[PDB]
Amino acid sequence: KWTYFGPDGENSWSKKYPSCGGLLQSPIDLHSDILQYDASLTPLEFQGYNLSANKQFLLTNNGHSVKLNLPSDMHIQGLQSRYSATQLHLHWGNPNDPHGSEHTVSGQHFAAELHIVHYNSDLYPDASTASNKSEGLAVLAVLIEMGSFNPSYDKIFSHLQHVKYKGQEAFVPGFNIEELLPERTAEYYRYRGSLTTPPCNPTVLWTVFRNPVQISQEQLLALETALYCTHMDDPSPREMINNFRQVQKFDERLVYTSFS
Amino acid sequence: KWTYFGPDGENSWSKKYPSCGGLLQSPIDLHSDILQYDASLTPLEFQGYNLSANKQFLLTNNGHSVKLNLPSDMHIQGLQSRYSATQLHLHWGNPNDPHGSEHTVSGQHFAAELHIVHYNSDLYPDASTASNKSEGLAVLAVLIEMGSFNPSYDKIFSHLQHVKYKGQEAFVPGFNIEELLPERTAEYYRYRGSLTTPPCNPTVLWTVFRNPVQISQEQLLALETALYCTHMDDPSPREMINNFRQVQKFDERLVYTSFS
Ligand SMILES: COC(=O)CCCNC(=O)c1cc(S(N)(=O)=O)c(Cl)cc1SC1CCCCC1
Ligand SMILES: COC(=O)CCCNC(=O)c1cc(S(N)(=O)=O)c(Cl)cc1SC1CCCCC1
Ligand SMILES: [Zn+2]
Ligand SMILES: [Zn+2]
Repeated sequence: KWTYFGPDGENSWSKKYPSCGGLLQSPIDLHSDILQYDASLTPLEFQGYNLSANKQFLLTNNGHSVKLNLPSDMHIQGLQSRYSATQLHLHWGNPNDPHGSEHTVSGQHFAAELHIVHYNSDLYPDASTASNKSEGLAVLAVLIEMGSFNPSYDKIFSHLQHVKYKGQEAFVPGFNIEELLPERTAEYYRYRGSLTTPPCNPTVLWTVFRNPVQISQEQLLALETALYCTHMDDPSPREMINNFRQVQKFDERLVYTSFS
Repeated sequence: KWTYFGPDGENSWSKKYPSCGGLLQSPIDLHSDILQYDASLTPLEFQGYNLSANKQFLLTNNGHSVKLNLPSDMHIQGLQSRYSATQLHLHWGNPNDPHGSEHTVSGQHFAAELHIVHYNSDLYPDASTASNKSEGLAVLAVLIEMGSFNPSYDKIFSHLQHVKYKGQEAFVPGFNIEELLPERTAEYYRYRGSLTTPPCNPTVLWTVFRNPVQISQEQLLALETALYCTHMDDPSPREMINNFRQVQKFDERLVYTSFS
């Protein structure tokens, strides 16, 4: 149906998913010429992010990414509407070219990128209904670079063995999702954009934190090598690598920054 | 019909031009992880590039770029077949964002890009026939940065006001096309890719010179303000700006370098 490689790749998404060729597409290059300081961009509060260690949360390989389901009582405070969590997932490159972030900064890819997807729960009953509606979604984006081992990211990565193939599922004990966020979360880029995957609805309020997090070389290699896009019994297995969209044109538009 | 902006822009080309969603697409980002030095990449020789100043060559606005028709006596010596010139054209950005090269280097756009299109004249009777055939085309790409006034590029730019609208044609006296090339032409990037416009046939042997040339801010502003994608009488005129494709996924390709 859709892929990041070959005939069903990103240049063909618009055939079945017309919004992928429409307005307000993400991701984009965040570069000095288009940044504008906005003193109105106050710090977000992360509420209910400390997930009950007594709850288990579904981890899925959906053939596009690895996705952790999140509970709706987890939310962002600070925007006009409350935005409630639905899921998080990641984007990455491959061991030969370990630069698979979606957003770039001054033309540079980061190793990987985490998305924590939220929906406008003040206006909409669920993320599906919100996804194609005004003010529907808000995503927190964390840029990931290689560095020190990260025990918080290992709370997800330690389970990748159990979701190797498309359709496979595992359970993750609740942990503090705020541990996945970088230093100085008050420092971020903000713009109106889209889902970076089909159906590419232009309904996302993007918050890209200024500061990256670090995971070890072994953690990054595990993420790049652990998963397949294909079902376990597929006779032509496809490694899940390079699951990021190319940057989109962004002309006559600003990205607002919470930092000078 | 196709454009670089809005509904008929590059994310939609594959709807009408299936190769635009196929493999081996251009342009690409030239970055260290995908470069490989290849000592077999010997210097190209540019034969019959010194066009007589007493002859004249047809400049055309084709609604996508400004193109100069070249004589088939003009050719590249050094490849495994003779490649004869057919045309040169450019890609550029806009007055407020003069960063419209197609290829990028470590994620940075240059101001503009020159393409000198050649076809395999050993095998094919013309460029159109060569264009959908194995080994059919060879393009020389020159990266253009904002710098000093360039008298050689001005031999083209001085005629822009005669080809303002789609379908307009003007004659340019011959000059030495080698003057459009940079210093140290022996140093280049080489890879297999495609037309960067529809129909995006994956039939181009790319040579991108390592070193950029300079043209002035005033030359870029002329190029960025002179031309229209539309006919002179079109009631919905469209400025010919930002006529570059976004960089493409590598699809496991390497880029070979003639320089270590
Ligand atoms: C058939 O496959 C799909 O439509 C979506 C699959 C993968 N996409 C997501 O998981 C996804 C990604 C983003 S991103 N990369 O922009 O942060 C976002 Cl914002 C949302 C979703 S899932 C969303 C899709 C529409 C219905 C609600 C759930
Ligand atoms: C839908 O087709 C067109 O009208 C093409 C118009 C613009 N494209 C080109 O002129 C063109 C561009 C490149 S690039 N930007 O990759 O260097 C190349 Cl390699 C070839 C062509 S035109 C093609 C036409 C067939 C004979 C000559 C080559
Ligand atoms: Zn995402
Ligand atoms: Zn071109």
